[PDB]
Amino acid sequence: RDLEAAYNNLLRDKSALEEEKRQLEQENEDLARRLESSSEEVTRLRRGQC
Amino acid sequence: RDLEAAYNNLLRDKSALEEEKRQLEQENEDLARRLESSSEEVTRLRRGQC
Repeated sequence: RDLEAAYNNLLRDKSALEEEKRQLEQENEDLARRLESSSEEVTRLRRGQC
Repeated sequence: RDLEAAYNNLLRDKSALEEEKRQLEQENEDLARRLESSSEEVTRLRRGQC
């Protein structure tokens, strides 16, 4: 199936990478939100304590 | 080029996805590091260390 097959094997790889990308985006946005929340806690504490 | 063009478009997509995944992995590690630093600063502040 040479060229047909090679195309279908690339479709499968692309789907695999797209899923990995989706996982990393979801995890990075969670980390980014938690960082900003931690940063806001730092400045809030410092405003009241330092 | 129907099949030939579709194949080459996928070659391009795969190459772009691999680079986006590496970028995302880099930013994942950077976010985790910054989040860990922030969390330690919150801990210091909560025990009175400005």
